[PDB]
Amino acid sequence: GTRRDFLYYATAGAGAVATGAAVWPLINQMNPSADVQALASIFVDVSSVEPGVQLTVKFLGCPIFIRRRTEADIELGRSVQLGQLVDTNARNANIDAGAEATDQNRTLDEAGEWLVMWGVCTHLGCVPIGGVSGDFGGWFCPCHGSHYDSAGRIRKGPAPENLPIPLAKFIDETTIQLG
Amino acid sequence: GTRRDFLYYATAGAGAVATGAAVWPLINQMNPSADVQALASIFVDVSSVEPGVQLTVKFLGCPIFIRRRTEADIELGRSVQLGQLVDTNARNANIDAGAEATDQNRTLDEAGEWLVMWGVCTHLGCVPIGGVSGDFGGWFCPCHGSHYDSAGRIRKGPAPENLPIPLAKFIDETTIQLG
Amino acid sequence: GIPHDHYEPRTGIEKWLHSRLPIVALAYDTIMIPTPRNLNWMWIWGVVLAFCLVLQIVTGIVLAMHYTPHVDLAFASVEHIMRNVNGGFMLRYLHANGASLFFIAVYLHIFRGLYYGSYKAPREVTWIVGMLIYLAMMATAFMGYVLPWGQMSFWGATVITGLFGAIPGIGHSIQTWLLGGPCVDNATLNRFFSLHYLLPFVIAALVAIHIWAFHSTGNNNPTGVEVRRTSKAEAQKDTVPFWPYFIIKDVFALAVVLLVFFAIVGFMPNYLGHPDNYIEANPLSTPAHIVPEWYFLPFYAILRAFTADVWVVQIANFISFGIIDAKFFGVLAMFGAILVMALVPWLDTSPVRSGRYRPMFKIYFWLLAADFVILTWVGAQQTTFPYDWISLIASAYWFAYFLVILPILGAIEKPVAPPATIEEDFNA
Amino acid sequence: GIPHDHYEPRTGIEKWLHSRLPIVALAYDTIMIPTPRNLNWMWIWGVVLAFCLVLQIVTGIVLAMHYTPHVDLAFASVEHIMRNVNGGFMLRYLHANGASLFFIAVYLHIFRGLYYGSYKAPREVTWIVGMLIYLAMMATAFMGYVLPWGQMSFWGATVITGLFGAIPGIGHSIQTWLLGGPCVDNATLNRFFSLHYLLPFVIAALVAIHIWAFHSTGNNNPTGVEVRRTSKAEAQKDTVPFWPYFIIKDVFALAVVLLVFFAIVGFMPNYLGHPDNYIEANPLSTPAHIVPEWYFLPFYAILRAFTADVWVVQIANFISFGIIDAKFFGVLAMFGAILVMALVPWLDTSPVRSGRYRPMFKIYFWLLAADFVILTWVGAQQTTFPYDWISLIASAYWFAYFLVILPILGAIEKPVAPPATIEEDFNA
Amino acid sequence: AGGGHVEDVPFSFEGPFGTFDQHQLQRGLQVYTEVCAACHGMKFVPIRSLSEPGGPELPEDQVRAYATQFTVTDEETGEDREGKPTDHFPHSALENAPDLSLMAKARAGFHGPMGTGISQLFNGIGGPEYIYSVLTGFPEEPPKCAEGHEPDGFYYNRAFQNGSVPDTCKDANGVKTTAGSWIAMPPPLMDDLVEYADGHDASVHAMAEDVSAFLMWAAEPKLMARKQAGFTAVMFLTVLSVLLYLTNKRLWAGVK
Amino acid sequence: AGGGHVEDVPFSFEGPFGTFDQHQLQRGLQVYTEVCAACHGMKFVPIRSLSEPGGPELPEDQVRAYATQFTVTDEETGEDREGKPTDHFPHSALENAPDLSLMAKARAGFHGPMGTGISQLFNGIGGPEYIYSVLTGFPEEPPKCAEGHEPDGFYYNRAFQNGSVPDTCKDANGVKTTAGSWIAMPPPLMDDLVEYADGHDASVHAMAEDVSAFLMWAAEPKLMARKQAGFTAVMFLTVLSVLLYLTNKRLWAGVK
Ligand code: HEM
Ligand code: HEM
Ligand code: HEM
Ligand code: HEM
Ligand SMILES: C/C=C(C)/C=C/C=C/[C@H](OC)[C@@H](C)[C@@H](OC)[C@@H](C)CCc1oc2c(O)c(OC)cc(OC)c2c(=O)c1C
Ligand SMILES: C/C=C(C)/C=C/C=C/[C@H](OC)[C@@H](C)[C@@H](OC)[C@@H](C)CCc1oc2c(O)c(OC)cc(OC)c2c(=O)c1C
Ligand SMILES: CCCCCC(=O)OC[C@H](COP(=O)([O-])OCCN)OC(=O)CCCCC
Ligand SMILES: CCCCCCCCO[C@@H]1O[C@H](CO)[C@@H](O)[C@H](O)[C@H]1O
Ligand SMILES: CCCCCCCCO[C@@H]1O[C@H](CO)[C@@H](O)[C@H](O)[C@H]1O
Ligand code: FES
Ligand code: FES
Ligand SMILES: [Sr+2]
Repeated sequence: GTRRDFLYYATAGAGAVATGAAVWPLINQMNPSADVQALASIFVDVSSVEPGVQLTVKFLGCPIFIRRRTEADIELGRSVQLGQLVDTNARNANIDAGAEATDQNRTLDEAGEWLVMWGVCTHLGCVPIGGVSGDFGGWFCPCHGSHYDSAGRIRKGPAPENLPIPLAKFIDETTIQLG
Repeated sequence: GTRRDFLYYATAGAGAVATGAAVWPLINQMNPSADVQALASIFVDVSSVEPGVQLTVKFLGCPIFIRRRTEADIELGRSVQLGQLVDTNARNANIDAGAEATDQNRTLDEAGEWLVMWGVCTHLGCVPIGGVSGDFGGWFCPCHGSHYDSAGRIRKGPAPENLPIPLAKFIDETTIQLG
Repeated sequence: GIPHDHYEPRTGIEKWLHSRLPIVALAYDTIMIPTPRNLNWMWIWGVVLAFCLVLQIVTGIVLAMHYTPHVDLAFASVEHIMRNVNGGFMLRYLHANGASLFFIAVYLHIFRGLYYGSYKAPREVTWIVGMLIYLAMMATAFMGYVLPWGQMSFWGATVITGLFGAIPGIGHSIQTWLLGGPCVDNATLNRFFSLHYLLPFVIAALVAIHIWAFHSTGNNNPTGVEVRRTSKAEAQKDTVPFWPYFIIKDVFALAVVLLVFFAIVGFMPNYLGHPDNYIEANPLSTPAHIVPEWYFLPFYAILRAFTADVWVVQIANFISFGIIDAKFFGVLAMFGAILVMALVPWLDTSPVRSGRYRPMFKIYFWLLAADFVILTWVGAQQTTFPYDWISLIASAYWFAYFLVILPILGAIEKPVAPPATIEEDFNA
Repeated sequence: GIPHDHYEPRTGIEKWLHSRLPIVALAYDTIMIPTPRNLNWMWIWGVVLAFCLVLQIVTGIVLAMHYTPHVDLAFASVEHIMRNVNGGFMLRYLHANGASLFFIAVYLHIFRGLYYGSYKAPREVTWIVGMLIYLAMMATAFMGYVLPWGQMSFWGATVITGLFGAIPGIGHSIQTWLLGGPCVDNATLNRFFSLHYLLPFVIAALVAIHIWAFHSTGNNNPTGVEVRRTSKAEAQKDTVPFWPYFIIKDVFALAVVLLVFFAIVGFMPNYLGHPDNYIEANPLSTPAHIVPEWYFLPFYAILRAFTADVWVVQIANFISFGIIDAKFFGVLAMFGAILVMALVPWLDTSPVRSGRYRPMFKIYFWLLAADFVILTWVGAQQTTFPYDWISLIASAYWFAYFLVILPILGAIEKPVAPPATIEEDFNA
Repeated sequence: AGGGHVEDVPFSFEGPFGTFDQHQLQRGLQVYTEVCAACHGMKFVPIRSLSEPGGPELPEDQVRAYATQFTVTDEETGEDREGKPTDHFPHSALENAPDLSLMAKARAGFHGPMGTGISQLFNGIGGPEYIYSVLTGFPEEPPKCAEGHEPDGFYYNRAFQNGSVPDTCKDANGVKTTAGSWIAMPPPLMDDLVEYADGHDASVHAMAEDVSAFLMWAAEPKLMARKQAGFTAVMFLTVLSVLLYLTNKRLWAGVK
Repeated sequence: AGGGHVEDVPFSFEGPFGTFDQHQLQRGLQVYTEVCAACHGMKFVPIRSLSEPGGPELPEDQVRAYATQFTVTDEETGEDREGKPTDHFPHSALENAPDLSLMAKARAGFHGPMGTGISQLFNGIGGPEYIYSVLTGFPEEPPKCAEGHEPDGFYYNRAFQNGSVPDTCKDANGVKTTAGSWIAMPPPLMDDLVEYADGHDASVHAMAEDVSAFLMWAAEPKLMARKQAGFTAVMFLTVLSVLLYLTNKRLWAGVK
């Protein structure tokens, strides 16, 4: 009956498991190795940054933008209404995940002078060009034409979201701890 | 007649030449590149070498032995008669190519104290072990068992020739120019 | 398949080998296949592609003897090849420009097939195997371009691995797995080298099936009329053996193609390249004039044409509850453009094989060819007006041709009668 | 060309595919070949070898994603694999020990053939293709061992490239060409990586011809009696189809072989290795206990057995006016030992295929098997007395077996009658 | 950003039969050492290549003396020493001064029309023309739109297109009005800044063209060898193509 | 040179079910830091691996504090700074002190018999046994044959086989008489040289075994994971082999 039919299943079932156990390590070896996963934090000296200067710093193999925004940059950022944004989420690791993308929720300080964010376009990862570039007085990504405003919020192009803001906080008057 | 027969020869002959011109650069790229062919000379400080010490130095990507021979080493080397050697050529770039492998023709100086030679076994290129090793008070190559004497002359094993002596001369009391 | 005479061993060495391993018999039956007499100059690109694959492999292997896949050494090692290795400058330029020649050949090869109905039954398998080869070539060519570690190398790798990050749910997982970390670094360079080496051998295996596929069915010809198979007498009137008649014509055409190719490599080796890749990779800045390799421009233009403002994107976003945003739509559109071209045997509903006898088809085909050149051109332009519209109109026509025109054309068009046989067309 | 039933398309997808590309028909006729019923457990090593080639390639490709072929980084990059890459320690040990399993399998595979006369007509082509694969394996395995850049890696590469320097006249040119300089350095490491990657694909291509060769003639069996081919009735009494009867038996044997193999790799992964290769390459000193990889030891013992003192070497030097010295003689002897094994179809003059029915042959064959183990053992000993003599006697017998015993045996031996058919032996 | 106008210099190395002028390359090397080297490095150019054929081809003793001026840190020793011909030129002394090893190939001077690339097909990529234009394109007075808005530490250059530009120099859409933009490199040249031994003129024009040729050789040292190979391959394939045409023609005669 | 005798230590990590003793590895790390680190480095061991499972498993805050004691030269900055967990242990401070990262695998303590290799098949390679024997094998008196011939700056060691030996210690064929030879490493251990916090004894015997275990983990940090994988793979293939045996047997029943 079904006694010799079950053997041909049990044999094949064991072979499938054995194969899967062999295929997974061939895939998982390409996932981040232990030196990469050993994520590290850094400190950035900021005493030399005048208003209107963008500092670009490497962190975990990617750029982080630390811009001391000018008066014009700050005014423009606060003038945008929520309903005018492509992406209304703050994308800010330092506050609640549901926070709104107001200019206040995009800076580390209450005065809104220090804009710290990943300099990694949310479309396909290129690095947007700063120095008040683009059509919204912010950043322009030259890879496919995304325009960000003075708070790093996406306004135009294929990119779906605002530039993410990492965990960042002033440790003292002049030092930010990223991560 | 023979008008289309010559074309089929000329066509094939042209194709053969064109192929040869294409195959040669695929072979010649593996030959030493310009950085390698740009052979360079070096200077070795020797003031620190006492008798019985072998200094091993890298030159053109290979070892050069500079041994200050002891009294026993020098006496043993001069006691060997030519007819007892496997290889009777001096293998010395500093003198005539046909010079005999006497102990005098194997050293830089007339006193025979300074033995400078390529530390590259003439069998298959391993580096013989010094410090008065082997069965002839010289060097022993552990790869296939060649024995060299106190003047670096091959005496036993598969190696066909004495260890070659490069172009070498004392620039002053304490410096040898190799090459 | 076609009626023909078979091999017979003559020399004593041949009789010995044939009774043990009929490899000579296989080479004979392969190289002596009866081929339609009326093939024109558009049938040469198969041999050109074969040469390119061999050229790339031998020059590739040679370059790998002197190249170092490490971020601190990769760019320097390529200059070491250019400056120090005997003939290294020429082998490097041959491999780089050879990739361009490789892609010029496929596009002509593909559009030849699309015109003459070489994808229609019984040749579906040849076409699908071709599409697999084409994906491998692009993936292979992509990874090759990353190896010099210039600015275009580094940021192109960021973008192209980013495509997979656009997949909902699992996209970020796949991207990290491809990257080996949070961002493009040394782990990425090391693995792209291994995969760049592997894939040309996979392409070679596919080409063997590709060659096996159209040998089983026989080559198409400009008339779309199949060789008569009822007897050897009339099969021979429609055909001549591949060797020597078509070997020499192909080798001749190849010599002319390679004559031009070697003039490019010898006298303008950088015309088809991007100057910004002679600048070392800088992970903290993207060049302003970043542009893909020319053979990627049509698909690049398609992807970036679909921004958040495009009406069809906004419908997709609404219907998909936000899952399909502009980012994912452009990736779907780019790979979708390739997919619809793979499905063309089942979208072209006309029973007439050759487009030579399809009056309406000719119009829309040459529009597609023109569209493909246009798509290449807009790919290198900025995304401002009017180029943004030119790329939308061009993208729209590409999908319309395969998905709308071709199905409709096969149920409306009145085709002209083709010749009775290949022989009739040849004598004419 | 054994009588058997042929493929017939059944599913609609099969009828569709079979009329375009008969790849399913080819797999059916391949996997259903009638194979002799009486194959014993010595016929499994072919499948083991096939698995090894796949195992080495997939673990190789994976390892190549994390390895750097540069002298300053190679050794460090291998430790990066061992310590940091997910599962890297296991993939490294599988690739290294996998080479050992690969060579255990060939030696059993070869000696199976040597016992049962699987090299005799009509199977000459299979044997020579096997020999080409064997040469490729050694060259492949050699270059792999150089890649970690340990002490054994560096000095083995110096010695093995030195073999080509022993050729009179042109030897030094070839050696410099292989080295890329005067001595072993980075240029050598970079090119060995490229060739180590390429050759496994050539082996795979050779294996395809290897498989094609014995499919054309049909597998040998322990009796040496060929399958009856006069009708399907009696061909089936001598055979059963390869699938399922011998597929499952091979997969079973493979599972048992891999059970043992994974116990070694899991619990004693370094037993078959040399500890000195965990020491970084030092180009200014040779380890005292340098010894080749175990699968090279028999041929290493042969080469170094022929010193200047050996009488036959001294005759060669005199007759050759000094051209053939001990250095070149040992290289000729080493490659000659492999060459005489390649020529064994034309040196064994006996018409009886299987050694099972050759009483005198059994004696001299098992001495050769014992000699091979002896040769392996002396390879790891010092060159002092008595090992120098043991290696001369062992080397002498290897050449005597192929060049003297086997030709003489075929004109003296009185063989036993084999069975009438495969069926008779199987039922017994 | 965008493309712009470069001065079409007639360099000797242009054209299929173009070749380097040996004396010009030597003058350019003198300019680089005495002017550019203060800020710019050439970390990919081996110093020994000044002797190689197809370049300045200086005697090996002169090149050995030239290498001496550099202080190189030996890799094994770690202590400073004099330079050898086997060393590369040093890295850029000025951190933001880009390396000039491949500059003459990493810049395009000819663009368009409408991004069709036909301009490069006939005029070349235009890298040494661009370098020349930058060295030449420093005007004494800036454009009127930035008379009181010049960024401090920057200088207007006609040909440089990747620099910042004051707000008063942009149109209603923010696109810059000026032909060029502001570059961080101060004007490096000035009439008779270098004293050539043979008395060759050292005007800004001459030095800019001479050093542009040197930077072209440093980027493409094998330029002449590449063309020789091109000619050879073209003559081979020309002959082979003709022979293959007659063979193909004389074969099909017995068919059609 | 040749092989020799090592003291067969019963290490916890030996055998198919053998595993590291967490506290022993910590003691060995203390011995390494206070004694061996003065001369020996471990340039292939990441400092962060002291936290990884299957090793000493120190808390990540302790490892961060531990890394501080090292002065590392930052790659970009080039200036010295405190060590991080992401740094490797330093190179050997003493130029001729070999790196110990892989020492426990780069040495074999068990050899023979008659070069058959059966000893290693049952007793292992014996690297940590060898290391232990060297740390243990320093006798107070040298062999009688070298009472007045000891090289200055060297020390007799029972287990070390690659060292020089006086002429009076060789037989008529020049082979050394002594069990070992003279090593350039002075005796590193001594009773209660280290003060273990938990009061564990710090005799030369205990410290030599503890630091040998630490050096085995540093060479094979994934040792425990490798064996776990072996068991799993062996259990899979055992079941699969049994199932494949019954399948193969029940199939051929309808043939023989
Ligand atoms: C390395 C890439 C390729 C090689 C070496 C190659 C090779 C060839 C050759 C030698 C032929 C016969 C001569 C000719 O018609 O030109 C051929 C025919 C053909 N190929 Fe390709 N091909 C490649 C890529 C492709 C691609 C990308 C496609 C389609 C997407 C494709 C589809 C076809 C078709 C439809 C035919 C006509 C077959 C027939 O007439 O029966 N091939 N190919
Ligand atoms: C279809 C086959 C191939 C294609 C289309 C291809 C394409 C490319 C391209 C476009 C580049 C960039 C060249 C440049 O930036 O100047 C490249 C680089 C490279 N490829 Fe390939 N390749 C192929 C086969 C191979 C193979 C089989 C190897 C084997 C080792 C290889 C090795 C390399 C190496 C080492 C480089 C870096 C050196 C260089 O940039 O020229 N390639 N490849
Ligand atoms: C990667 C290396 C190899 C692979 C994958 C391989 C594979 C195979 C397989 C699967 C078979 C059929 C089953 C069997 O008879 O065991 C076979 C048969 C055979 N192979 Fe190999 N083999 C390899 C190397 C070699 C070598 C090195 C030799 C000889 C020097 C050789 C000579 C033979 C012979 C004589 C046969 C018997 C053919 C017959 O019975 O008609 N093979 N091989
Ligand atoms: C017949 C096929 C192969 C054989 C016999 C073979 C053999 C070997 C051996 C014995 C080693 C030394 C391992 C050690 O010292 O621990 C090695 C190293 C290596 N091989 Fe292979 N190999 C094969 C195929 C491949 C392929 C196809 C690749 C790449 C695609 C590859 C990549 C490597 C790498 C990266 C290493 C260095 C890492 C290591 O030492 O484990 N191998 N190979
Ligand atoms: C391990 C292997 C992997 C992950 C392989 C992935 C292969 C993916 C596809 O090949 C199958 C892909 C190459 C193919 O898409 C169909 C191309 C048409 C992609 C076109 C492409 O190119 C760019 C490029 O080249 C750049 O360089 C400077 C920069 C780019 O941004 C501006 C792009 C880019 O935006 C796009 C869309
Ligand atoms: C680019 C590719 C090239 C040039 C490939 C060349 C391949 C040559 C042959 O393969 C076909 C060769 C591997 C094969 O000779 C028949 C082996 C039996 C060689 C045996 C071999 O091993 C050694 C070895 O492993 C060592 O390591 C520690 C050290 C060695 O010195 C002591 C040797 C050695 O003395 C010999 C003879
Ligand atoms: C290096 C070993 C090479 C062995 C090659 C070979 O073909 O083995 C010969 C015998 C076959 O036994 P048989 O048919 O003489 O019949 C007699 C069988 N009892 O095989 C065996 O004895 C099988 C096991 C051998 C493993 C060492
Ligand atoms: C079929 C024959 C095609 C010949 C193409 C020749 C293209 C020559 O191109 C010229 O090459 C010169 C030297 O490389 C460059 O300096 C010029 O800018 C370029 O126009
Ligand atoms: C088919 C079953 C084979 C089982 C083989 C088990 C081999 C165990 O081998 C043991 O492994 C230990 C783990 O490191 C080593 O310490 C021992 O030295 C070694 O003998
Ligand atoms: S990558 Fe930044 S916009 Fe496409
Ligand atoms: S290499 Fe020195 S003896 Fe063989
Ligand atoms: Sr010009």
